[PDB]
Amino acid sequence: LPPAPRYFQGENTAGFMRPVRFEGDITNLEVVGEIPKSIEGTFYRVMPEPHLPSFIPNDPWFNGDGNISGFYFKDGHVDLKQRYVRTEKFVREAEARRSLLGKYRNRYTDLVEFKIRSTANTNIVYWRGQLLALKEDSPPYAMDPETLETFGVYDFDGQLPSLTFTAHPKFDPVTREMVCFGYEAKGDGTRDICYYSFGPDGKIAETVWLVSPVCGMIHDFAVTENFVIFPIIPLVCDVERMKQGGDHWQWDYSIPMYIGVLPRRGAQGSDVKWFEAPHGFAGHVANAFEDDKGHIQLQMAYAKDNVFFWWPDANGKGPRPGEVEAHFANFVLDYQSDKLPLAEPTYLVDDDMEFPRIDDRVATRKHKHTFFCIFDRKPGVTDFEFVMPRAGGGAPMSNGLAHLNHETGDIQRYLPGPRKLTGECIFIPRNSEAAEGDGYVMVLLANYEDMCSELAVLDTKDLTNEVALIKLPVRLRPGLHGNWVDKSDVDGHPAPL
Amino acid sequence: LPPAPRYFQGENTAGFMRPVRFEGDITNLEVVGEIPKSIEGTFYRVMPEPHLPSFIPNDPWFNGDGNISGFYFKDGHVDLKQRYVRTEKFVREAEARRSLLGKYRNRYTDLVEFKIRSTANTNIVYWRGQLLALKEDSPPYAMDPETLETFGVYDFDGQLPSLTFTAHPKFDPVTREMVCFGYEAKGDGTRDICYYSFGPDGKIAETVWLVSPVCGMIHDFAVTENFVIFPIIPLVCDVERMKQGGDHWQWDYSIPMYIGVLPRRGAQGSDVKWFEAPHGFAGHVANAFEDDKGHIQLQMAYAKDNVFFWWPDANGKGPRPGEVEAHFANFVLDYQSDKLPLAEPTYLVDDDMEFPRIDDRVATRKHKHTFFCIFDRKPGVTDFEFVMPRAGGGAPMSNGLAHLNHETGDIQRYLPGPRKLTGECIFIPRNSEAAEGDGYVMVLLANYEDMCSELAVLDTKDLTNEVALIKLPVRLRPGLHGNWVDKSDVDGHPAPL
Ligand SMILES: [Cl-]
Ligand SMILES: [Cl-]
Ligand SMILES: [Fe+2]
Ligand SMILES: [Fe+2]
Repeated sequence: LPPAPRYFQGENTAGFMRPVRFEGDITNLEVVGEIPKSIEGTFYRVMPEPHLPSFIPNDPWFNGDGNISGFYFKDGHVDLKQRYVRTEKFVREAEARRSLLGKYRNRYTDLVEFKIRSTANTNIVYWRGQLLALKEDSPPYAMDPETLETFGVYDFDGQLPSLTFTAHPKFDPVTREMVCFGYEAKGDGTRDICYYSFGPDGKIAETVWLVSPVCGMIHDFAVTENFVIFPIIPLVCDVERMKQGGDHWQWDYSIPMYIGVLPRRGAQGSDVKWFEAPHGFAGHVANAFEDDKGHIQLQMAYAKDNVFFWWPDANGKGPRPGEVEAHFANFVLDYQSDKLPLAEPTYLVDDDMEFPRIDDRVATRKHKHTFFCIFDRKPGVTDFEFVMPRAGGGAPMSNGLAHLNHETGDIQRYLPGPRKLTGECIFIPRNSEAAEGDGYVMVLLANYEDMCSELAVLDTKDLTNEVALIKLPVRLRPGLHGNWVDKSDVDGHPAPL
Repeated sequence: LPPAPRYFQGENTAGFMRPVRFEGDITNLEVVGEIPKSIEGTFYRVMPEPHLPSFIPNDPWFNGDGNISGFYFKDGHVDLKQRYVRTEKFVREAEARRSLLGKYRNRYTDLVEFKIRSTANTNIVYWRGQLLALKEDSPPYAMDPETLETFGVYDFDGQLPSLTFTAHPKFDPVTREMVCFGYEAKGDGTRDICYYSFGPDGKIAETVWLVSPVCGMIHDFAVTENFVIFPIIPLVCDVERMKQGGDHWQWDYSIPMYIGVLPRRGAQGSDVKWFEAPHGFAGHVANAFEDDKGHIQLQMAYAKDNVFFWWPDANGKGPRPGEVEAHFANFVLDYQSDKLPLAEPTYLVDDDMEFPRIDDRVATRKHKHTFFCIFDRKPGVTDFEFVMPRAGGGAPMSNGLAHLNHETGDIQRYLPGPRKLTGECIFIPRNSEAAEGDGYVMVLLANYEDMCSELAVLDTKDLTNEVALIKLPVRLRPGLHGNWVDKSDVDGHPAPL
């Protein structure tokens, strides 16, 4: 077997990216300022965090074992519980005390045969009294929201029709449905998309098999009252490349950014229309809705080049680190149209942005508030000379949050400071009566001065001001997605506006 | 109630002294070099680590909640398990989410009435399949060696005769007895010492009540084949001072360092002889033994002034921080003598030293190896300019270990480096055949460059060289005592030489 390193090496595990790999509890976190005493619930987030040094040099950030953080808030007090998802990979590597899973989404490089290759490291959502730890190459792993115990790989009472479950399911606040899909839904390199939904009682509702024009990465999707929308990142899979030890994903400069539209209910696979947006990178969906004329307004991060630059084209052509900006785009789609090519999108702000969140009380409907990460290169905002030598590599950088009011066009920007960066934020309704986008925003900060993490609590009345700064004495490595589960929501999801 | 602060303030909780307060697991610790594959067992250490900010300003380091670290070694792999002792204080404060216990050893300052005031934060020893978490004002807390679960306050099957159990019991390697005492054994300010022992079957053997000439701190003691020896630190307790909110302990410049000698077996309290050593501070006992003439050779750290300078005399007179040195002293005692005053001791090395360990296979008998902490002010050994601003306050500093061979007089010094400090070391016999003092030394390092802890593994054949450096990604706050439990020892203690 290729030897197992006994300590982490390489930029992807240097400085703030160095794995900590702790599981357990820190109760009564230190607080500067005051956590509003009416906040009650849990902020769950997932980070990739390799449990053992990889035998793959410069293993991408997306290949690290999913470690779940819960921040449990009550009466202005907050406790941290932290635990790794017990994936097949985690358990067998813990047993062997060495890495066994090889390259990102390439089973031909594994040192043993895995049934499930999930790192469960992308998103952590609440569904019918369980957490679901998501990774788009796999079914979910079900976990206990209170103890973070892993129950096991989850197949929805044997109803899961797909080998894959997206990291970005949508929760319809009116129907209480979880709207899902998986791509490569029949295995490596398949063009099968399985679109499926679950009613609030846990019974499968929709199941539609459709076919992607290419085997492309469908990381996120969008749901409106009557449609589901599949934006394809022009990263393309060739299993023959994988069998020779090559990358699962390879950029294709020659294809459009496909945007598939399928009727939400009662459709067959052949009903999908593959619209062709100008070539670019499909970033995260803020939200989509039908306007009065029944046109789909799809609002999402959109870049003009390969954000995942470590997977370039067949000739190694691609951007450098920190070169590609993504912009908050509005695409207009008409399912009735037979024109496949789409206009350039309009842009809602100028900021280099990503990780958009809305008030999920209006998910699939007209939203007028978006909270998102921004990366501002304007001199002074980030002390790059101090931060970059401490930052390591492999993870995106965000040096603020912005709140866009879509009606007034007003933008508020939160800047944690010149030696801090942010993760993805969550939005918390002030209470069950609160107006759209009124309440609290929380975001995890990397503090490069202390080499510690902090959890910032902001009031939407003034995003520029920290109401509380929760001071962790450890690092939480830069992570991916997270969700708020309010104690007042019995099913874990907020009530429709 | 006096308000509970929501974050740590004061020098005692700044820099490397900032509480982390994590409980749980970090498995498969990063290793630079190679842990000898034949090492099998667990290094247990305890640190004071306040779980909640004190309402007492500049609460001394000795008043922090005991947090137990276990380093579990097998086949060159090591895992950390970390858990707080569930003392009455820990449990009630966790319930209230605020500090309730007041000043060090002063119940008159507590915000509620405690039955047991233990922080269980001084030593962690193995006895008949349990850990005992020790604090000299209390009975032990019994814990599970594998899970670090707290069973509860331990009374040895109802046999414990004393309110108090020393942090420094001695394990007789020939008789397999645990030799114990407690001072203030009948409550605050009592001069009662209870000397007691347990046979390897768990049955109490000795129980002798005697009387201290003053109510003085008896932190450590010594055991030989035929004697037990009680060195009294000239810190003296007045309950009337405590009732007004004053300190439990106050230096008395006017008394000798009393050294009581009692026959080990069959004695009455009146059989104690209170020898009078020159005024000074009784530091930790390395070991004591009888020579051929049956005279006690007592080897211990000894200073000429108050090491615990934060508890000065009645007029606030005493040393400044970093002023008092302790030296490795040999006192000679003859139980037969009626001369109470004792000569100045001889000194075995010149180093400012403390935390002496021997090969416990010769405990209570002639030893010829001692391992100890040194503090060397020789320019360059510690980069004080870098370390002091990052160190916080309240804890002693050690910038190396020394191995003294008592036969050859050879000293080897381990220097972890200019920006690292050490805790108390443990000694591990190479195997059950190994000569006295032959095997491995482990010591926890504070790395002020990384603000991380490391666990150094040294071979006694060359103490200057790290065979392995285990790299923790978190801080373990400076702690007190620790012990090795070898997997090859059925009762957790090594076999006699
Ligand atoms: Cl589990
Ligand atoms: Cl417990
Ligand atoms: Fe994502
Ligand atoms: Fe001690």
